Amino acid sequence: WSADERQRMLVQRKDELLQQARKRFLNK
Amino acid sequence: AGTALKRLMAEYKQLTLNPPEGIVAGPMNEENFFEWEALIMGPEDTCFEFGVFPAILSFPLDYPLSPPKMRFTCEMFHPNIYPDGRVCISILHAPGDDPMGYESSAERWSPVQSVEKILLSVVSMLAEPNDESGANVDASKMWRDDREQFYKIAKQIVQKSLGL
Repeated sequence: WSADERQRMLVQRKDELLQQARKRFLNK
Repeated sequence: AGTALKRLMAEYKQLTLNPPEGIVAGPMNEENFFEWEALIMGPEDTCFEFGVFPAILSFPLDYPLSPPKMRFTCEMFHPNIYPDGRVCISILHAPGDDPMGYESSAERWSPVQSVEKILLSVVSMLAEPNDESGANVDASKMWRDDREQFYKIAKQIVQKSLGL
């Protein structure tokens, strides 16, 4: 991967972590 | 590249290759591998469950001989986190003749550790509010004297981190 690819994947993992945590918190 | 840069690129590659569950970490910008952002989720079935907690990791020039500094940027309430967000656990303390009040020859940092390991240890620390440092005296006292209130505050800390 390139740095640009890595940086974009990182930002994506961070957004997705927050979105799934919210779901699990609200689902509970 | 210096030893530090080499090690840090190596660690990051392994993290991107095999992403750890509930933990996201890497350089904010690859032109400076010495400054990372990390995100960790409070483990399910613990008092911080589903919280999402951002931190900055700043690495020393001599890494991995010395540990990074890690500071949460969100609000926290935990016996091992200072009011300023700094994480104080034995694994982040450099070996030295100054206990800084940790433990009986507490386990200090060593090059054997890694960013993944620091972050997993912090996740464990949340799950198991282990008063080893008394960093937040108020949180230390409440964990000891009023556990049930501590749990209440912890859910608030979670809600805040989710922006809810």
